[PDB]
Amino acid sequence: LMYPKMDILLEYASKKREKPFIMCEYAHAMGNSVGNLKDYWDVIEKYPYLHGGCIWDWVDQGIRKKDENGREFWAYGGDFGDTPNDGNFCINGVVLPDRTPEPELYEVKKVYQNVKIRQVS
Amino acid sequence: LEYRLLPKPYRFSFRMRISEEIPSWRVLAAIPETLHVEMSSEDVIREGDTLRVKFSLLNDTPLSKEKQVVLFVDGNEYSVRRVVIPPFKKEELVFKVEGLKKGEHLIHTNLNTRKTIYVR
Ligand SMILES: [Mg+2]
Repeated sequence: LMYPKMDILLEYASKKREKPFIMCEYAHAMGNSVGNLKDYWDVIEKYPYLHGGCIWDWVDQGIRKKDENGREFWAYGGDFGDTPNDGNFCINGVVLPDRTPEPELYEVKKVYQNVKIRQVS
Repeated sequence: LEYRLLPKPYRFSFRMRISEEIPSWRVLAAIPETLHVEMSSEDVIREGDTLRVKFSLLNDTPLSKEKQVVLFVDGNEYSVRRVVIPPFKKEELVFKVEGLKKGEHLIHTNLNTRKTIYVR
């Protein structure tokens, strides 16, 4: 499934299932985003038949262009007199076009890490 | 009735000093004053069922705490418990929520603990 809410995951884990549950796209990273990423994985690690998924997506499809003054900016839909266009809906990354990390990539690293540490005392 | 110590938990503290002069009663030694808290439940349940919300409260500090744990559902005050945690002690609570209809529901406290709960 694509961008399922939590209730869906928990519903799928609530009865015996022959097939494992995978999220081919989840946590849409458009602009300043990727909220409640730990809340997904708390569930995936707890309940049966949930085996992860893939974040949408890696890189922002922003073309390099120069303005009137000659200062560089990232271009998106409607910045080439192209009509009809769907604006900045092609800017969905965790990294900028040049692969410069957006803060949200630091959260992905934390939540994906493979060591878990608990405080006994 | 309103002048009788009925048998419930009770805490009580005071400062003592042995010195040649009388120190200012308004001044005291600083100490940490916060509790550690964890909330936990079934992230989901079936319409009609009962939601069980568990709360662990650790007191690492050198004084007795006396706290009023309030449970909110969808912003409205649903229930409250009175606790007395002695120093170097954890206390566990269970609340029972009843009557949640289909759809997502906000469970939060007055101790900075929050959680979305789905109702199939
Ligand atoms: Mg972004």
